[PDB]
Amino acid sequence: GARASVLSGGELDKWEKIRLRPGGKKQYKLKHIVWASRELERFAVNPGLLETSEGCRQILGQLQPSLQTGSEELRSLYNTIAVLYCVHQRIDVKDTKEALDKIEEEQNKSKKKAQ
Amino acid sequence: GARASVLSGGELDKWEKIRLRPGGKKQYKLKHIVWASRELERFAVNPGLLETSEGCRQILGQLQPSLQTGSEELRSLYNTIAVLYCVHQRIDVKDTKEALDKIEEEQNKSKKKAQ
Amino acid sequence: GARASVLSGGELDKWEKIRLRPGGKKQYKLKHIVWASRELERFAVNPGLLETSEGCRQILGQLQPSLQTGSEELRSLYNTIAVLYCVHQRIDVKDTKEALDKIEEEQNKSKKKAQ
Amino acid sequence: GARASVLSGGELDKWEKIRLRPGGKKQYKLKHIVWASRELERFAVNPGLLETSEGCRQILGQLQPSLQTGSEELRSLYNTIAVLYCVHQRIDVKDTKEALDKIEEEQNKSKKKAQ
Amino acid sequence: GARASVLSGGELDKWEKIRLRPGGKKQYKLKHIVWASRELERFAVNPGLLETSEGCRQILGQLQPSLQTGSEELRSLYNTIAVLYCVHQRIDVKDTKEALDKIEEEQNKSKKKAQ
Amino acid sequence: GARASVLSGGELDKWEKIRLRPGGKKQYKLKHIVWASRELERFAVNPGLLETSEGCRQILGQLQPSLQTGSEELRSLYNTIAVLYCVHQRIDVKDTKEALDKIEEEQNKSKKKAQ
Ligand SMILES: *C(=O)CCCCCCCCCCCCC
Ligand SMILES: *C(=O)CCCCCCCCCCCCC
Ligand SMILES: *C(=O)CCCCCCCCCCCCC
Ligand SMILES: *C(=O)CCCCCCCCCCCCC
Ligand SMILES: *C(=O)CCCCCCCCCCCCC
Ligand SMILES: *C(=O)CCCCCCCCCCCCC
Repeated sequence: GARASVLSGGELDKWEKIRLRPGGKKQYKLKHIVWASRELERFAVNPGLLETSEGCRQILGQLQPSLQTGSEELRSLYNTIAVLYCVHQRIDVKDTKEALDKIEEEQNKSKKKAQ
Repeated sequence: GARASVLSGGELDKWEKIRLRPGGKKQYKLKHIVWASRELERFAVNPGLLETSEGCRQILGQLQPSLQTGSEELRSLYNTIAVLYCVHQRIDVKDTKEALDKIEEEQNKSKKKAQ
Repeated sequence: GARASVLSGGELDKWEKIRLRPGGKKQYKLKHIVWASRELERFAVNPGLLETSEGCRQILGQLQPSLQTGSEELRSLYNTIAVLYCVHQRIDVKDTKEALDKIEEEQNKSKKKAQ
Repeated sequence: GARASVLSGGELDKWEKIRLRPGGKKQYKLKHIVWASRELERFAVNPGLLETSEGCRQILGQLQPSLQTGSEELRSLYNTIAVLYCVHQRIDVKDTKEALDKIEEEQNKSKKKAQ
Repeated sequence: GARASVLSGGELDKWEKIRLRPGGKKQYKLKHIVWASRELERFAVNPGLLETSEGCRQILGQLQPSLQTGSEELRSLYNTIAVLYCVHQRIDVKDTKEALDKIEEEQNKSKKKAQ
Repeated sequence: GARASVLSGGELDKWEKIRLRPGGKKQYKLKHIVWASRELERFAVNPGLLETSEGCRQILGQLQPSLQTGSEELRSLYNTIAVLYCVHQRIDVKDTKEALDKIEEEQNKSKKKAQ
């Protein structure tokens, strides 16, 4: 229906604060958390993966390489899955952009220890 | 009232499975998650700490040393906070006892790197 | 209600004899044994600890360091728990003051064998 | 009449648990605590000695050597005084037999330091 | 009821001036001095300790280490007890934040002469 | 009118206890705290100085040297300002005389480090 699950009380507060973009006027809302869950199940991917910091990582991994080959439907996903994942880990970005940079750098560190 | 928050969908499934004791017949229920939250706020500790793997650790830290000096009210807490914490981390114990051993050993490892 | 439990027949006799203070005119009474039990349960500490020489020691241990930081509510406790403990051990002080000195010295002896 | 005195709240719980024998179906009850007190006063020995871990030791000392020369009336005493004494000291035997072994061994240790 | 006691005439003037926060619009009022006194007595700590520069120090000492383990109820306390203490000592901060820094540095100085 | 200000709740208790003289039967009362405040303002000195341990010192400093050249009106002042000051500092004298000795000795110590 429209209840909490993916994000807890504390996460919800920050979530509503985070904005979809750095230079916008539309904060994040449950509409985005559910909008992704629906598109997820469509790709044979349960929405529960978003409720777990581990499940999200698995999703971003498939969408990562499918960022250029993927379509708009995939783009939006990476946006939500990003801001959400950051919440489950620790990163408390203000927008969806900052979340992309953080996750982008974290991957660059592993490159040195996984080349 | 009586909804989800501390434990997500996936965590809820396992939670209901976990038993309060190894040799008992009373599985875990929301009644225990809320019963603790109430006692928490009483000690100037918000119940939200339980909804976060980080908050729980902070609680178990105070109850740890207060296991002998503390009263029954504290004992029950360590029981719930344990099974719950294990869920947020990764440990999927079957009872409350196993959760105590796991958390007990994890602390023994740090002793070698923090003596 | 108002029966015996913490102190036996023999202990009761001495208890009623012991005075709350060295220079006073108000001997000890069950009112003080129960008055403490109530404040104990409030701190998550069962009143039964007073019925056992072992339980008392555990209480005085927490109130010991909380003698300066603690409030008046704690002071009164240390007073009763003292006269009572002395009864369960062996010390048969006449007032609450003497009980403080006895327990104070006993701790000084361990300091030499636990520094 | 039929109230508490010799055994406190905590001791009462364990007392009712302890059985008169290892292979029996008759747990301990106040009937046994009073039954002994009556026989005690008969031997010029106050029943209060049972309410004190010190008094009990004095009793078991006289009945110890009078275990063979004594009659059945003495046997029953050593049985109750045993389970009771163990409670006041620390030993939490399950039956009256275990209590005899514990007290029997404790005496063997002194033999090495008192021969 | 609602009279003066903790803060004198001169202290009252400055108190009303001091703000709860550096970037806010809600100055300090008796409501905060009493709000703390109530929470104090709850922790077995008399409210009079706030009326004395010595009593405050004793309070901040317990709340100091309980800043992370403590709950929101404790946070607010450290806020009021801070601005108040500064008044009794000499520090005339403008907000509650400045008071935290002053007391924080003062403790750093002792570290060099108490390590 | 006739309320508290210079002395807090705790100070008031001790104040009422302190006596104007060592061998008298007239304890201290608000009448003396106000009686001085009135004479203070007369000398271009605000009564608030008495509500502050710092203000008092400034007063005793002027009356100190004016103890012989001053009149009876000044004598009474030094008496009240003394017992009061001792309260704000720490000294808990029983009479006004003891307060004079304490403050007299404290000044003798500085003489060695300020000759
Ligand atoms: C929002 O309310 C979340 C619930 C998701 C819809 C559940 C639909 C009801 C479940 C039982 C229907 C299955 C029919 C056999
Ligand atoms: C269970 O339903 C969880 C909700 C917790 C109780 C909230 C009570 C309602 C909130 C507003 C009342 C405050 C009055 C100004
Ligand atoms: C004094 O008489 C000591 C007894 C303590 C009060 C016990 C109250 C009665 C116990 C049963 C009531 C519980 C209701 C289900
Ligand atoms: C059980 O109720 C324990 C009480 C023991 C019996 C006491 C009998 C009453 C005491 C006063 C009677 C003495 C006659 C002068
Ligand atoms: C505000 O007016 C501060 C006063 C605090 C309340 C005091 C209540 C009255 C004191 C006597 C009542 C005790 C009943 C025996
Ligand atoms: C005792 O009640 C202390 C109060 C001191 C007297 C104050 C007098 C009232 C203040 C306003 C009057 C000024 C006239 C413009």
